[PDB]
Amino acid sequence: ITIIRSPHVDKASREQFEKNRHKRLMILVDVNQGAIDSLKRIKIPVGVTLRFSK
Amino acid sequence: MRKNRAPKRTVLPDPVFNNTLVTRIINVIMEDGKKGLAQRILYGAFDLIEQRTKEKPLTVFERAVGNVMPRLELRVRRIAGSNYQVPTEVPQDRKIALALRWIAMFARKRHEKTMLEKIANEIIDASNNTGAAIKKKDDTHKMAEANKAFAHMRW
Amino acid sequence: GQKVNSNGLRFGINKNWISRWTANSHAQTAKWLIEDEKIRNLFFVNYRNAQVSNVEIERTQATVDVFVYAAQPAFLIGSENKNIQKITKQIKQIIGRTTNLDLTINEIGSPMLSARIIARDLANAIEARVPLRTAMRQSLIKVLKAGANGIKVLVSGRLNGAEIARDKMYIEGNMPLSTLRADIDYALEKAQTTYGVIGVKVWINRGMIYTKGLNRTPAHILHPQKKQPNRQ
Amino acid sequence: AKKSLKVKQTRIPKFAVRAYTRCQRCGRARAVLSHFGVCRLCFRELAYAGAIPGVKKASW
RNA sequence: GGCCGUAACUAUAACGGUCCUAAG
RNA sequence: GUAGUACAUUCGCAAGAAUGAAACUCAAACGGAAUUGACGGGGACCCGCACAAGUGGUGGAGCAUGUUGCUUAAUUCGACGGUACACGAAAAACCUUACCUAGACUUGACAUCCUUGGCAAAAUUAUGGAAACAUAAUGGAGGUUAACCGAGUGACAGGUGGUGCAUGGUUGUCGUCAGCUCGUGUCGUGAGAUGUUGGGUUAAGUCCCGCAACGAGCGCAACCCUUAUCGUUAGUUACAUUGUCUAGCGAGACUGCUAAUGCAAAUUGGAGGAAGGAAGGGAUGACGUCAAAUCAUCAUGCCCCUUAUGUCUAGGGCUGCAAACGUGCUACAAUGGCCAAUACAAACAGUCGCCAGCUUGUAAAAGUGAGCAAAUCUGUAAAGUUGGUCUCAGUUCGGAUUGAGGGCUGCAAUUCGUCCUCAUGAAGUCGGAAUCACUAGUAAUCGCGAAUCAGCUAUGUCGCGGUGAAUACGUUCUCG
RNA sequence: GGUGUACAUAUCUCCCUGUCACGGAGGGGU
RNA sequence: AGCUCGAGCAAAUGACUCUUAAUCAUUGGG
RNA sequence: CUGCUGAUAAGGUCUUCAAAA
Ligand SMILES: [Mg+2]
Ligand SMILES: [Mg+2]
Ligand SMILES: [Mg+2]
Ligand SMILES: [Mg+2]
Ligand SMILES: [Mg+2]
Ligand SMILES: [Mg+2]
Ligand SMILES: [Mg+2]
Ligand SMILES: [Mg+2]
Ligand SMILES: [Mg+2]
Ligand SMILES: [Mg+2]
Ligand SMILES: [Mg+2]
Ligand SMILES: [Mg+2]
Ligand SMILES: [Mg+2]
Ligand SMILES: [Mg+2]
Ligand SMILES: [Mg+2]
Ligand SMILES: [Mg+2]
Ligand SMILES: [Mg+2]
Ligand SMILES: [Mg+2]
Ligand SMILES: [Mg+2]
Ligand SMILES: [Mg+2]
Ligand SMILES: [Mg+2]
Ligand SMILES: [Mg+2]
Ligand SMILES: [Mg+2]
Ligand SMILES: [Mg+2]
Ligand SMILES: [Mg+2]
Ligand SMILES: [Mg+2]
Ligand SMILES: [Mg+2]
Ligand SMILES: [Mg+2]
Ligand SMILES: [Mg+2]
Ligand SMILES: [Mg+2]
Ligand SMILES: [Mg+2]
Ligand SMILES: [Mg+2]
Ligand SMILES: [Mg+2]
Ligand SMILES: [Mg+2]
Ligand SMILES: [Mg+2]
Ligand SMILES: [Mg+2]
Ligand SMILES: [Mg+2]
Ligand SMILES: [Zn+2]
Repeated sequence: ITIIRSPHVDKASREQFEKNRHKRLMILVDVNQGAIDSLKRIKIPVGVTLRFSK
Repeated sequence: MRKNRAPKRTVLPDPVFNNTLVTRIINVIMEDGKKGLAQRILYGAFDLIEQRTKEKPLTVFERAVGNVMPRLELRVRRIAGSNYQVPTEVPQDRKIALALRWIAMFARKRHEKTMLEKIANEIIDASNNTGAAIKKKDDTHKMAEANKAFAHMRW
Repeated sequence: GQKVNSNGLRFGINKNWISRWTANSHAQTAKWLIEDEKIRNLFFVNYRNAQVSNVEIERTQATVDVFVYAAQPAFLIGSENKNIQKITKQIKQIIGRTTNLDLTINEIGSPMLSARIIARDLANAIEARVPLRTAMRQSLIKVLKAGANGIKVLVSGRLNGAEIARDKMYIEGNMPLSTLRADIDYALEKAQTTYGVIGVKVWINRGMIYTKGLNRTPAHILHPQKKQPNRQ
Repeated sequence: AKKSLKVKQTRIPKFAVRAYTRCQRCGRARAVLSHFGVCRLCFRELAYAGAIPGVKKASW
């Protein structure tokens, strides 16, 4: 995102900001209840986002 | 007020006649960054030289550039009114560069058909010391000879 | 000339974000970005006597968690937990009754070397008609005695009610602003004086961060215990 | 006139094309970021304060 | 020797333009 | 200052010499010496696309946009050398909108404090209506009033109204230039000086020697991101011509080794190395100057309006037009115009969206309709290569302007949207005095994407890749 | 010719400069 | 017209600037 | 190595204070 610094004029002087959506993939073959119950107690931190697809 | 001398990039030998001047004149006739188009122009002109002069195109090209190639340069130096000129001996590299630049500039102005034939006929005319680049070299040489007196004072 | 914000230059490298959430859509991103601003502005403009150094906000799909670091949390607590319910209801009205609130007060250790509360004290002294030279001198000497590195205080505006604006700066100790490794805390406050507005900007240097990482660690809350509740 | 315009913007109009996006913190009408619902001059302040998660300065 | 314009009350023109003569 | 003036006197042929006031006027003086800056058409040294060597433009024509001026009911306001003019505005048909005309309102469209009840506000259907708003309807989520829906009620709300020369915040500029200061000490009656100047070396007040100075702070540099080689981790939605590619960690480059000369910093050359001596690019911008810009992002002192400078709505306007300037696009053409086939990207974006395929249409597009919440599906790459044709002409260049028929968005396209087709075919054949940008993947040139956005002659802005140059001898001149 | 006799001056536009004058390019008026 | 012959000055109103001067427009005034 | 090179309306801020911590 590119934003002009100044309040009124001088469009030439403008700064920039970035936001990165880092992405990882991990596929489990067979889990079973023995692993699902343990997975229930993980408590992933808020910044991380899960997109479980079953 | 720079006190640094610029570096020099490689000239690269031509991959057809193995003559660097061919690559130099390709880069000189470059426009819009079209290497393919410039190379086509040069090679078509050289083939027309084959068709006309019945001699080696590289030899004809060298005979043209050596004849067009100047000796003296007049540098403008103003003091009070107008400019009094100064004749100075040029390096060989700038000599060749000026020869090629004049050749291209006077080739892209002749009255003829496609630039292929334009530059080809300009080269064949300059091979015999009768052309427009020849006139340019003659003019600068005569001007330097006239202003030979102020050659001692340069700056 | 103009200098980039000291906090903004260091954010995302050696400083974590004050609000940590991931919204669903662009419509919700604006609502969540405004509600947190309202909550923080509430905690700062009112209940000011508690020296609230900083408030962080942490939200999920539906749950709001607030971490309020304060120097004197007794004023937030009130008499036998009275004002606590008032501020809880204020926050619930701000965000919504449909969500679950997890407000958590935290006593901040070694408060003196925190630019927010230093600037707030500066602004209060300015508004209370206290002489500026004495005010800045006492604030600087107490900040230095707290055991930190250099502190730079810039106080600009209609100084002492004069008709021509001036500015007065006091740097005492090394304050490397171009260095990114330095732990520099910057705060800015407005003293609303009878003659207008005075802008106080406090930079404080708190050593060098020699451990690579996006913080994930407390920043001058750890020297004493930092354990206060009101949570679940 | 700013409070009335802000209130009118919140209020739904009688035509769909009548609706425009104003900043939610301030009331600026032009140069509004629909990704964040915040004008440029308030987006800069929020980014410098750390309010918007993940918005760090870019070096490219 | 002429002609024309020109100064923050008016008035005038220190000043500027131009034609001619051997010189005005 | 009057003024070496005037009168009187003496001398002199004469110019004049000697002597020499006052009236009036000012608070100082073309006063003295010394200090810090600024300046010099004064010297010495050093830098920058500054000059020089090249490339491509601008000023000439048409068009887009902004500005000055004028006109109008309004053409809202601001920005005015460098540091304003494709700027605020990353989207003016309605809204935006702050302007004009007109129809309506008054503790008000919005809010708090108080005495007080909640058994509503919406939305939509009727009639009057340009719409505001009125009279009637379903009388409504809910939770007993929580929020909000009210009555009473005066403090008041409200102001894009003035003052950026009362301010906070933010920003332009000198300038990413290398400067700006402080503590202690010493010199001087004092302003002040020293350190910061001197010699080497750098981009650098960078560092090393010298030195009545010894140190320190901000600035410089490094730490941060990215590109260039490699190792390891992982192999789906990448690869699957098997090790590309993507993204975490790490190695690597440190004047580290060597030769020269210097006291030392250090400078130059060589080796190996993907990379060599700030490896390329970005973020990062000291004290202060211009009372520089913004009260129209926001906040705010003071002044001003309070049945109006406050509020709602409809229409018009910000798009005018004898003119002038700035910034851009398109051209004046065979290094080209048109037609056909065809190869090679990166980055980004996408569920009121990206839209594959198919059918219809000369085409903009319409209908059907899968796929994709995305390394999976979609967003046609163009210059380039080959072939055909034009054969140097105001033309098969150039597209302005103009008439007609259609497409899409939208309540609504006349003022004032853009696209397609058909038809017409202005100027313009390289642009005067004078000026601009640029030192390698740079200039030039060709496409692609995104932001604001229902739609938009954005040709603008921010990004990505393809092809890809010429020149730098030197500081005599020119600006800083 | 607006002023002195097509010319000069004068007038307008653009360069030049921080700005003006000077200077340079172009246009019009009996 | 206040003055010199509807014109130009004078006066006023605004624009302009920190405020004026100058400038720009408008303008009543026989 | 000596061309040419002229001018810039008036009045003005800006130091409040060390008594002291
Ligand atoms: Mg407002
Ligand atoms: Mg809209
Ligand atoms: Mg005497
Ligand atoms: Mg005198
Ligand atoms: Mg100077
Ligand atoms: Mg000079
Ligand atoms: Mg040049
Ligand atoms: Mg062009
Ligand atoms: Mg033009
Ligand atoms: Mg204004
Ligand atoms: Mg305007
Ligand atoms: Mg202004
Ligand atoms: Mg409108
Ligand atoms: Mg009910
Ligand atoms: Mg009740
Ligand atoms: Mg200012
Ligand atoms: Mg110095
Ligand atoms: Mg000395
Ligand atoms: Mg020294
Ligand atoms: Mg740096
Ligand atoms: Mg000003
Ligand atoms: Mg400016
Ligand atoms: Mg106001
Ligand atoms: Mg309207
Ligand atoms: Mg406009
Ligand atoms: Mg062809
Ligand atoms: Mg596939
Ligand atoms: Mg297709
Ligand atoms: Mg071809
Ligand atoms: Mg013609
Ligand atoms: Mg054509
Ligand atoms: Mg139309
Ligand atoms: Mg032609
Ligand atoms: Mg450079
Ligand atoms: Mg003013
Ligand atoms: Mg001259
Ligand atoms: Mg004069
Ligand atoms: Zn805003």
